[PDB]
Amino acid sequence: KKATATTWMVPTA
Amino acid sequence: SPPKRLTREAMRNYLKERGDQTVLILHAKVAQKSYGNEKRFFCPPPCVYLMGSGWKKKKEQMERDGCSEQESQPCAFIGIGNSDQEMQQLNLEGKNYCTAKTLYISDSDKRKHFMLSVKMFYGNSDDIGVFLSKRIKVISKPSKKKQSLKNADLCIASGTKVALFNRLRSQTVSTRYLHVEGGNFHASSQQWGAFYIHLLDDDESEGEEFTVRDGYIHYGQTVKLVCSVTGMALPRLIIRKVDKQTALLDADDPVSQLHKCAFYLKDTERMYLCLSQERIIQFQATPCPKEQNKEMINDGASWTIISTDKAEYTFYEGMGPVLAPVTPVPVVESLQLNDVAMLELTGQNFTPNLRVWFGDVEAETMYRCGESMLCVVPDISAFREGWRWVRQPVQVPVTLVRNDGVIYSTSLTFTYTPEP
DNA sequence: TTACCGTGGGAAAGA
DNA sequence: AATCTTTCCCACGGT
Repeated sequence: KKATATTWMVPTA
Repeated sequence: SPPKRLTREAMRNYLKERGDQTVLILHAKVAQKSYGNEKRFFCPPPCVYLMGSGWKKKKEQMERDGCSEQESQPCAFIGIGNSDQEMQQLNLEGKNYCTAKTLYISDSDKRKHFMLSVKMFYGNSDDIGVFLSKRIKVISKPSKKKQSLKNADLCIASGTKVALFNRLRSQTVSTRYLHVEGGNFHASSQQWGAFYIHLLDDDESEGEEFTVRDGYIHYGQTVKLVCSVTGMALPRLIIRKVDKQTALLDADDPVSQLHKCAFYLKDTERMYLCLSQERIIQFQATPCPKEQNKEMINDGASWTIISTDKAEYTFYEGMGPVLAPVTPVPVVESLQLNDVAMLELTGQNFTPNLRVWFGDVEAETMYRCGESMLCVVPDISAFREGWRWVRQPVQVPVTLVRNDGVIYSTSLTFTYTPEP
């Protein structure tokens, strides 16, 4: 039902 | 004379210091065939891993017995199984893994499915054996038509694993794979990540914890990509269908193997996941002239998606080195309880020379076929000397043992449950 | 520079 | 014949 994960920030151009 | 069988003392020693040797084969689930003399390489490249503390333990055992460093080095070759095509050497020096970058399957082969075959031995020529990948489906080339759910083979289920790669202007040297290293996403030329692709509900907010749904992935749905090794995730993405160099905003058919995909970063201004050489960034798309249902995207924003799989085999020389290869390695998928209490094992590569052990107790075992075995559950008194019935729960490991002492651990346990 | 090579779009052949 | 899959063809832009 539920998952967990550390979210990586996507840099911009 | 037959080799020595595993003693109870040697099983106790193994259970204390579990130095297992594991081989992992990671690979794609489909592959496009090559016609004539061309070579259309398997992408992502199949990758062999030597996992577990057992390799170092085995290396020290060999060198203690006189082997030089070079003679104790594992060697490996990989090829199409059951074919005339030649095997190719992997380079395992200094590393515990190697990729096979130039494999291909010729249309000389008429099979609809095949397996990769990994042959291994040590530098002193002592044989290890042959390990097989999971099944790989041959395609001639991807269809142009919307993918039907009647052909689950070519679809992608929520919660399974995919690889993603980008290629610039048809050039094999430009291939880069999404991959996580040192905490950051990047686009690797040599390694590739296997990412769970989780379907989220449309109203799921950005968060470290999220609710996943079941079903097949369709264009236009919201997904979470999670590295199966590191646990790192990207922000919520909308997977969109690519046509030439545009993303379709309104396509909603099922996502297909080897199709081109764009990942819109949810709740941004037309930002898409994009590589720039090795860097992973977001890059803004441009609205299409006179067409509101499509957006022009950067060369780096087009990703080919493909389902991946994993074969895994684990062994240990419980009575030391043996003449026979340790393969085919049995794999137990499930245990089922079912006169006297019997335990049914389901899996692959079972043989009549195997015995089930519960803890350090060898059980009477009945071989039925390569996928099914029956064994008699030992009385509880073999683990608790006073017990005439199960007073408290007692959990024991379940292990397969070959008649020459090779030990094949499972991840599975049996638990004696008290009578309610 | 030339010779050679995966790859993807497209033509042709097969069902 | 008409339409989708399989096989054959070939040039771009890489080494």
